[PDB]
Amino acid sequence: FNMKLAINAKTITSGLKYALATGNWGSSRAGVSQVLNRYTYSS
Amino acid sequence: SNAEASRVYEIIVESVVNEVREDFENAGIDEQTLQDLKNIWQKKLTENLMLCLYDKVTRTKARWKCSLKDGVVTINRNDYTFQKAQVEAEWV
Amino acid sequence: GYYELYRRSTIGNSLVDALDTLISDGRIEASLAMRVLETFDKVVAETLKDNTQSKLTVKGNLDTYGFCDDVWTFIVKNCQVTVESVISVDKLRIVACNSK
Amino acid sequence: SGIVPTLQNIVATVTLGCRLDLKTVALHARNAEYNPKRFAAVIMRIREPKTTALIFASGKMVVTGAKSEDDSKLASRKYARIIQKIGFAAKFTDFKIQNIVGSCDVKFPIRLEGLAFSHGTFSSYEPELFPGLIYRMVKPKIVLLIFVSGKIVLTGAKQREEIYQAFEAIYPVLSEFRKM
Amino acid sequence: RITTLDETVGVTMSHTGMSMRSDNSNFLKVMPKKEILDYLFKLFDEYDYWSLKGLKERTRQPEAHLKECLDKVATLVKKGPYAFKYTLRKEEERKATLGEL
Amino acid sequence: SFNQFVDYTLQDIICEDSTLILEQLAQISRKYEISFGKIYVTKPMVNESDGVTHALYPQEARLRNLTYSSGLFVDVKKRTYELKYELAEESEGKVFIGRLPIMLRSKNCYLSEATESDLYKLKECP
Amino acid sequence: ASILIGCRRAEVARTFKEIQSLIHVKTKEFGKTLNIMKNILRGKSQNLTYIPRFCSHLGLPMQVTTSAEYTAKKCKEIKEIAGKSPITIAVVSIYLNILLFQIPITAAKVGQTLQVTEGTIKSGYKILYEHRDKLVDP
Repeated sequence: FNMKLAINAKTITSGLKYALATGNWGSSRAGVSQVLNRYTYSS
Repeated sequence: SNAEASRVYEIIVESVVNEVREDFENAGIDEQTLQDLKNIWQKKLTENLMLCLYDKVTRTKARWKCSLKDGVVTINRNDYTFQKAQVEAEWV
Repeated sequence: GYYELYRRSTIGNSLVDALDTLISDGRIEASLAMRVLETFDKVVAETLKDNTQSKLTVKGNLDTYGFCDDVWTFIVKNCQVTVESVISVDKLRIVACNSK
Repeated sequence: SGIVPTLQNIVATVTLGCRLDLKTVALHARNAEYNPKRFAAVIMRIREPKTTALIFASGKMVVTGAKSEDDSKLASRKYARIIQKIGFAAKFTDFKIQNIVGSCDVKFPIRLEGLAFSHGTFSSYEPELFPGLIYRMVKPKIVLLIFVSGKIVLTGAKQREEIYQAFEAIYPVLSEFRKM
Repeated sequence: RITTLDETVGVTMSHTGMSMRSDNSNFLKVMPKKEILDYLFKLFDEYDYWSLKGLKERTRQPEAHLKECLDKVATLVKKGPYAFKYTLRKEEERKATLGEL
Repeated sequence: SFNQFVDYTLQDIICEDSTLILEQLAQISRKYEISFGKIYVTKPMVNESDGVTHALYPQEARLRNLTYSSGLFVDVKKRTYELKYELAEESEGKVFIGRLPIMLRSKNCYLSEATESDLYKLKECP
Repeated sequence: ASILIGCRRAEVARTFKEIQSLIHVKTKEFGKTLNIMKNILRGKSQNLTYIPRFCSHLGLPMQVTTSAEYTAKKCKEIKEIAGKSPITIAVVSIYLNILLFQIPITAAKVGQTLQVTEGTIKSGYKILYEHRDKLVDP
């Protein structure tokens, strides 16, 4: 038993990173994340 | 010359005799026979040999080291009893 | 249990000699003599374990050594022995049985 | 140059030809050790030539510690005589040297990393694991341990000339990678 | 609340990854044969069930050697209260045969 | 909303189900148990390939194709039972579970405390 | 083995001890396997990187790191003990560089943190101190 092997960080890390990249919460949800519009400060 | 030795010896004689008494009484021999054994043994008791137990023995090149325990030695007609002993000897 | 090596000691030989006499000289039950020696083996062991304080130091030339059947035999020549006094011995024979 | 390697250890094998009772052997030999629980052989020793023998029940024997081939055969015959004297029908046969170790000093420091890079296929160097460079020579097939200090160890030889051959072959390389 | 570690952040990461530091805690770290065999057989008439442990305690020999000979005299029962214990199937003649061999 | 999630939700989620026990049987039965304590969040950081680790300010974060995140640590206490008998190793661990993206201007990111000219040094238009 | 290889081939560096912390390989057995694998790769035909990584563990300033780099190159050229594995030299080189500067790690903290025997760091320090003359970048 060694803690580093027991806990796998990319589970959480790459999980969230993935989700926000694709914006699919599951599909059970999609398009939740969207790249910001910098067209104009109003936009 | 050692005093602890004579004390140990005394403990041995006294301890053995009392324990042996049961068997002596069982064999229906004689209390005074037991007493004789005691007196003769102590009488006899009045060649550079050490009898003991070893904990560890090591060697490096021709150098030996030994950790001895619970023993008795007769060196130059004198008796010593010890708890521990360290031996540092050089072989050729 | 209990090794019979201590019978070769001064106190051990004396016991042997005493018993041998009671057997031969008298008519004292042999076999019982063995029972006694079995007691001796145990007593010397516990006594040397619980009733000793001395620490010895032996330094000299190793003339001979040997090992077989859990027994180490050493023969030290021209050695100085330190009790807790300094003694010198031309030839010392050591016989040691496994503590475990 | 001028340096010639010094032999440091010779390992040999000998067939006694008969089965042995190890307790008997250990008991009768003047300088023997035998603990069945640790290793299955009597470890016997003689003072001249100073060597150590590993004696097996099959009657096979390994003799090590000698500094010369002469000393190896001499000490081997001696161990065989001891077995005979103890009473077995032993015979001194099949004496064969299996390994010769040699060493020397080139007297200058060596750049191990450069050598390892240059002679990569024969070299192995991991200073954190072991400080010396392990050089596996093709002809002769000898293994050399090379140290920063300039001390050299040569091993794996069956004949003395191979130790000498390897050093002669390695010297130019050690020179090429000197520090001063 | 939740506390934000303010350090140089290098130390924390060093502990996170391979740190060159290990252990420091432990969790889930995880008589001759003639008389010997004769004596053991007298035990078998004395005990219909016994163990290699009881036999090794008596014979002071490795259980592996005890298991070999017992396979000849005794058989093993692995089921029931006596499970993992050998049961039997003249004794003086066997002892004299052991003395001869 | 994000700030409330960071302060309260992480602590509550970890606390709600942390305790897990292993049941060990022997023939004496045994337990092993691991609990999760106060969680710890860092400031935003970056792990470079070589392994050098350093703080991350968002500008560079954009330029280098990075993810702006802080690490998370958890206090793991491990216990062993033998059956409620309690032996175990505790305190001494602070464990890295993974990285959490961090919304800019939130309490966690470095910019939320910045001032005007401060921001200008970091080149994030106020 | 294959991991440590890919580290090497990737110009990244990881210590035998580090990987040894991810996996229990028993050590010496590992060296033999690694060497045979290395031989196979050739058949199929550098401490410096460690220095910044260590600073990270201590969170040291950049100047400290580059100072340490100059120190490592200078120490290797001056020879004298050849390094006794790179790890001791990298850590001692640091210990010098930091002690040049006012920033305390003291000693036991770096010996613990970086897993180098305190006696080792001080021993390296005496010899390194002797050559303080030529190691000075400015």
